[PDB]
Amino acid sequence: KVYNDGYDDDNYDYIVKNGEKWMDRYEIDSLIGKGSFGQVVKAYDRVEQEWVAIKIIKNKKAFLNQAQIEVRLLELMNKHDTEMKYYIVHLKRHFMFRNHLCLVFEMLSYNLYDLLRNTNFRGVSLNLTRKFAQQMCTALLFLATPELSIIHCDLKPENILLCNPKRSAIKIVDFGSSCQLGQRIYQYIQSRFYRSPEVLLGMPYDLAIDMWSLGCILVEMHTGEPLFSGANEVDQMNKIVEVLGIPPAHILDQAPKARKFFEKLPDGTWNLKKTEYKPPGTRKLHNILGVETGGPGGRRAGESGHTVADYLKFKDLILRMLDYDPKTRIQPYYALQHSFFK
Ligand SMILES: COc1ccc2sc(NC(C)=O)nc2c1
Repeated sequence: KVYNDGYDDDNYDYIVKNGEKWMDRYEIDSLIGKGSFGQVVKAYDRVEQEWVAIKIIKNKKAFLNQAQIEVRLLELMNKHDTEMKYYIVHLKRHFMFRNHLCLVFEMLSYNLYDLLRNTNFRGVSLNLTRKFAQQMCTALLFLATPELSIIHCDLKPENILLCNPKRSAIKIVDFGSSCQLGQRIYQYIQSRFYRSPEVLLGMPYDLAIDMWSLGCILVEMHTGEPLFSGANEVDQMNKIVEVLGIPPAHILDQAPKARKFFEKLPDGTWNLKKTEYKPPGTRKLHNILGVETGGPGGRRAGESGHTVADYLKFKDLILRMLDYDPKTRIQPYYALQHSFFK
């Protein structure tokens, strides 16, 4: 009943013991994160004299080979980030400790899902949203550098962490799934709530899919609730449809998974398959955001920066972020030139 000389468990994770000293450098504190890759522990670095976060990868090749890709991309971003300006988490260093690859990241604070849960999923200010929304568009602008051309492939509130708990400066984490621009190798990508139409429809994808995810996330930050909370892909696409309407024909004519959601009638047009949902395009984001009704649930009425003009700019930007066509969907650079930010 032993595995890796008593260091590992049956799940191939490391057994995190509190106060364990590592390599005469790192003092382990407590397990904080957990997932497919392995575990993530909080620890104190003796040399740099600071709190760091050591992402402990599982002791098997599947997870180890995926982690060295995460490293390869983390380091390549840190080469171009230099003066840490573009809101990418800093991979300080990495090493092997008892057959576990460990990635040492700067200690961040609470993620954006933690903020939602602390507001009982009522959301945060449009003004705080703007800050995250700008910082995120800069990060996506950074990832769109031709040399990088990095797609995160998994953006959501829990992969966006604040640097300091008192400040709104953010950092994006987890590039374990990060797709660097290429050919269509993968299909079932992104988390479901934030999964683009081109991914759902089984079409090619590029860096535009992170922009879609950003749109969903930004709306989720202000309302407090996921914009498209589908139980499955068909429900997911239906929830997108009832807000944004039927995807254009020219997109669906190419979509290999179009018949999973839509019918091609003899007419040649596209309509929904049967199954609870309002007609296409009727649950308008204007009504969801509460533009003319004092914000989400009328809770922002009277607050500064939450006027109809402020809500119109925010709504307009989100609609561009949620463009069905990935080619006309707003790019990071143009998104930052939007009124909402000025
Ligand atoms: C909570 O502090 C951190 C800092 C960097 C990373 S990187 C990482 N990896 C994940 C969340 O999959 N988690 C953290 C957590």
